[PDB]
Amino acid sequence: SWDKDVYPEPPRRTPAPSPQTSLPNPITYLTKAFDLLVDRPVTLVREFIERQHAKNKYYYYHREFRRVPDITECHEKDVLCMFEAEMQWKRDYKVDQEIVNIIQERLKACQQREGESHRQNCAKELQQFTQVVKAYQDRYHDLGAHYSARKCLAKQKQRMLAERKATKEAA
Amino acid sequence: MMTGRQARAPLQFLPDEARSLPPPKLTDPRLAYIGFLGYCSGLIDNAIRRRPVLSAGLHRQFLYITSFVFVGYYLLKRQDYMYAVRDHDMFSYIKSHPEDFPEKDKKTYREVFEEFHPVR
Repeated sequence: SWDKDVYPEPPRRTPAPSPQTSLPNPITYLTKAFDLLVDRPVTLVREFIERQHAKNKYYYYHREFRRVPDITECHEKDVLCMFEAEMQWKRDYKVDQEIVNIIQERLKACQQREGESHRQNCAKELQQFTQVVKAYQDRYHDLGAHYSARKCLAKQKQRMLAERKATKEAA
Repeated sequence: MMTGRQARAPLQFLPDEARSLPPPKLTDPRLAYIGFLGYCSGLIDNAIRRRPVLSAGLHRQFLYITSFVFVGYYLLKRQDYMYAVRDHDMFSYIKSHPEDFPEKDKKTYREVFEEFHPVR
């Protein structure tokens, strides 16, 4: 299964069925027929498949990457270190793209789960989405199709220069 | 460019210093290509005289291949000799004149400044 801390969900609160009439609803009868004719053979087949899988067990692992020095401590026109720095930067870039994807999935899940009170009950998810979108836009936007670590470093240097200059104007 | 280098030992195909270099291997890709050229020339010789191309004149094709491989081996040996001479002269001239080739201060990217041109 998945991890509930990365993908949060509130505990559900299901009301009890308290009917006010005498006509039997077909939903309960159809549900009982559903666990009779459908759920039992499906669960039996899954139990057999799980037994066959428990007969032969093997594992796989999540690949771990150690930290290589980045482009800020790389000599210019020294491809041996810049290649590793650029590979690390591209791996980080893909990881951040999936992080923003996770936050978008959280926001959509919150909206669908809350339904008609989504614009009040999903303030925290919207704030998290705004924060991660702002940081992604300040980190990776307007680079082009030929993006590299040097362009990102130049953009960050220009942003810090602008921030320092704007601080100096208002000091 | 190298006219003054081979001016004290003239008309030498392969000088004594060429014996200090490793000779090309007999399984060299360039030697195989030159042998393939010789075989193609043998096939053309068969073709333009109205002969069976893959059948007639096996001894002639073998002589074509052998002569091409011989000439190509000697030419390759001369080529590697002259490239080695070029490299030796280049390194000697760099070593003899240190003031014309100063070592550059190789800065990292935390000190250098590159202008950012946004694409949008």
